[PDB]
Amino acid sequence: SAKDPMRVLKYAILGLLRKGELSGYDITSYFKEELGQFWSAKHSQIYPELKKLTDEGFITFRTKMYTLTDSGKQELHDWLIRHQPIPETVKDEFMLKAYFISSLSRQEASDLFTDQLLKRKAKLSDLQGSYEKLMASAEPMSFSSPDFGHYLVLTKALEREKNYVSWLESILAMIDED
Amino acid sequence: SAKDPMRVLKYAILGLLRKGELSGYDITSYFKEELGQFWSAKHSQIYPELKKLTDEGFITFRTKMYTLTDSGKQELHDWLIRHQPIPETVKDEFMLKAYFISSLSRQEASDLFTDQLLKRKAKLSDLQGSYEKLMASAEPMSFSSPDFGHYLVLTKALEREKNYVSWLESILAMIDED
Repeated sequence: SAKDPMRVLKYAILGLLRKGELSGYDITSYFKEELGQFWSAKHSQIYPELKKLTDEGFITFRTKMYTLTDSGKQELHDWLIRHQPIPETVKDEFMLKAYFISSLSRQEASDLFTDQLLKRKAKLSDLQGSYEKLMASAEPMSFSSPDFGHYLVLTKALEREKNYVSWLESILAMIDED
Repeated sequence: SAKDPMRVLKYAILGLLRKGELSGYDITSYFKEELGQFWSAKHSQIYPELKKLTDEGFITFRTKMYTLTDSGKQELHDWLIRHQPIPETVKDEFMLKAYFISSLSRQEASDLFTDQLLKRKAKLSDLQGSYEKLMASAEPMSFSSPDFGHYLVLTKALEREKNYVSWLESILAMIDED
């Protein structure tokens, strides 16, 4: 039997509650801000999933402020420590174009890759802004910082985008070979 | 109205035919080998999609060996040169775990990240093998090489995995701070 796509939000919700109670507004806000950037939700799915997790006994609410139950804390813990295989490569449509580059002239290839580069540099600039905002905190960064998780997400994103930009630069130099 | 998920294979099929005729066996083989690694197909979808593209006049066959029509070549061209926005970040379940790292002890965090590192180093080794196979060709690599597209896919993958490994190493050193 088919499963509900909204179940993808489960660990994102349980994890959001790991440090204490949040309102539904607080949860939705985390999705619309930091989490939505790497773990997006369809706004329509968040409350339905919250309800499922409540009904399953993973979360409780009072007056609503939601919190993890002992069961929910265990559910989050077991997922965190589980070793999964690494997932299959995510489809990158630009890379499919790159695979078929023989269908483009040198100039068309240069134009395609230049467009991709400018866009990714602009995205990098945005990530750099988010990273500077986080690092504007007083507490220096370390494993023990309450913001370490957020630091992990942002540094991962920054390194990914920097690496993409560097690869594009290298390919543009090949397209523009001496 | 909902669209057919198999349509995701369209440009992969048209592009595979850009250099001349292929059998259905040849196409399926490309999916099961080099393409399937970054542009996977459900084996069940390839022939149905080939049929749709034939019926739409993008591809023709003779006796079957498939080839692009003028329409198909234009369809591929227009897609290649189109500038699209960069897509949203693909969900990386490990990174959601990283975001919630405050729920793990230092040792549990180290164990989680070590597992991910060993797995990604092993994947890197596999990509390195594929890259050496490609580079075992006589023709040196350049924009004009018929294998340039394949080189682009493999180098992109290698750089991505190397960057992931480097980031994991950095985080493990933070978890194991002096």
